[PDB]
Amino acid sequence: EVEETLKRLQSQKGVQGIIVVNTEGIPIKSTMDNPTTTQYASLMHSFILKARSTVRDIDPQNDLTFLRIRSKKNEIMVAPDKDYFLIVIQNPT
Amino acid sequence: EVEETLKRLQSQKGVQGIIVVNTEGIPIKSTMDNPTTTQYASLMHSFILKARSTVRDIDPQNDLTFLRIRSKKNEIMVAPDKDYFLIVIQNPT
Amino acid sequence: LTEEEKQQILHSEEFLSFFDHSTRIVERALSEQINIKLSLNRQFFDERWSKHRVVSCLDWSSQYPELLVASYNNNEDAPHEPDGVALVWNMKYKKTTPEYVFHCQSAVMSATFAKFHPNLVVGGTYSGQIVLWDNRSNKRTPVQRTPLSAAAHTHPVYCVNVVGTQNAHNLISISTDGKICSWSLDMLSHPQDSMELVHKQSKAVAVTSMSFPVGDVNNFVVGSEEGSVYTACRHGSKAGISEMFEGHQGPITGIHCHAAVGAVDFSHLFVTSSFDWTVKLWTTKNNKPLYSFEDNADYVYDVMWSPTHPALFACVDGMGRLDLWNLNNDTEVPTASISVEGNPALNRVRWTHSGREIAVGDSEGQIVIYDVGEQIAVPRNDEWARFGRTLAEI
Amino acid sequence: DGLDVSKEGTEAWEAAMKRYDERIDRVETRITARLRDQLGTAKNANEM
Repeated sequence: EVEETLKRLQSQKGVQGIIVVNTEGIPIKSTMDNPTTTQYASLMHSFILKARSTVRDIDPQNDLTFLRIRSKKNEIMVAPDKDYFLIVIQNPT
Repeated sequence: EVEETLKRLQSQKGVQGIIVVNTEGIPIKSTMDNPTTTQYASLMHSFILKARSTVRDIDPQNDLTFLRIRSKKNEIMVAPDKDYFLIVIQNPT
Repeated sequence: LTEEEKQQILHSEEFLSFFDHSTRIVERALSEQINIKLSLNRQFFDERWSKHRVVSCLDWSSQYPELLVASYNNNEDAPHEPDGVALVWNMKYKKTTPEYVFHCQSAVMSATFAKFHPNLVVGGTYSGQIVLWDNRSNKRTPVQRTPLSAAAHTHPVYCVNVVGTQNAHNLISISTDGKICSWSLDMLSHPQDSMELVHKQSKAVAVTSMSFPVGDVNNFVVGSEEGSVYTACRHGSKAGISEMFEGHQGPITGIHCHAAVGAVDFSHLFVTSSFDWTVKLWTTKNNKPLYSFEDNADYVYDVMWSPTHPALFACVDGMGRLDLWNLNNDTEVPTASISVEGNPALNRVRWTHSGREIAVGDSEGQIVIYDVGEQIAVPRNDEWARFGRTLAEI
Repeated sequence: DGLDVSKEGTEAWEAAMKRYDERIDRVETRITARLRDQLGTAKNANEM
């Protein structure tokens, strides 16, 4: 399913915007607008590829299955396994 | 006090005291094997700087103090203040 | 840059914000959640180096609990084949062959790991020379060999070990003649300290067993071939035999002090194994053996305490069965007792330093690794109190 | 019975004793039955 998944992931905290990204970056889906979704998701994909390289540097068999950034102004969530790259925009709290 | 911070951080699970990495990529404190921690400290500095650039691309007023680098073996708690990058090795459970 | 200005910048007092950040991240990261019986354990039997060649002694490495040294002494199938072979067998991975193989010209019959050197194996042979084996070298011949002088041991030697702190070690070895001597683990060309054990004038001791108490190195207990156990002080004014014990009318085939710590001390207690199936749970403080467990027609060959259980210990038997006596559970029947196939004469038992597994010797060289149930292996906090109460019974 | 001096009290105590021994012999029968059903193995220790 698609719509039910997005609805349940959004309504759990009233998330500002989430799209499903089953491909390596460059997603065509949108939740508030095309640019802020697509370009930022591609940048997230690049940075999580770098983070995967970082976690493989210490030991190659390690993989990053969970990642969250909670700064003073936003919270970003992504749980990549092989191609499932999640995006969450949320207040820091 | 430095010793108070040492004893408070070592209380956390899977943490050997406290180790802090400066901007030059070397840990200001010595707690484990020096070459591995120095190389992986250069790596954390590299990708946290790239994450800082990434966030400043769209959020030029945000600051980075929280990151959950967790794998199937351990979680890494990297937290930069201005220069002193706080790093904690912690078991996921 | 270098590691000097970091000290002054740390002593510099701009660290209030850094401490606040550290406290905040630690307090936020405090919460942690999740994302989503006696058994034959293993076997060890060489064929090239274990055709017959009965087992003599075993040990576990303190630094590497996965390592065990075997010692096969007798050579009768062929004079040309190796006389004494020492085999080290690993626990981490299962192999049909020992991890390393060692030879001595004479018949190696007593061996132990080295505490100071984590890559060295020392063993005693039938000739009475102390035999070294540095695993770094690729040669099967002994690395360092003590001379066959009257100063050193000239009779067969059974008890060889290294004790003391990491910075203070002494290679205590005693032969059948009754002589004790210490050596430095790096230099064995000369005996650093040696004197023959002797009781009341003109009475030598036919030494065949010894065990240092946990912690203490200055005093210990020695098992004699004449069935009479003695306690000796390693160093001091009273260096020598200090206790006459009736023991048993059978020669002592093993001895061990208490091997548990954490509650009320029991190190004064010790276990002796005679030649007539008479094990004596018994303390050095008392002169009377506290109990005299008796059964069977055969007899023990060794008795070893549990490194973790203050009540359980293992026993050897000649017809191939290994029994466990948990005194708190019972004092009349072995708590666990099974027999290995082929009813062979087991000769050595050595508890793993973890205490979760027990190794046994054999009359044919096939080392059998035995695992035990969890309920019988780990003791409890009340186990020590129950052990004290049972001792207080008589 | 206690500090009672009457010898008829002693006879009543004797009746109490024979009833006590009736229970005692019942216990004897119980423990001997538990004995024999556990016997026949061998001579050593818990067997005999």
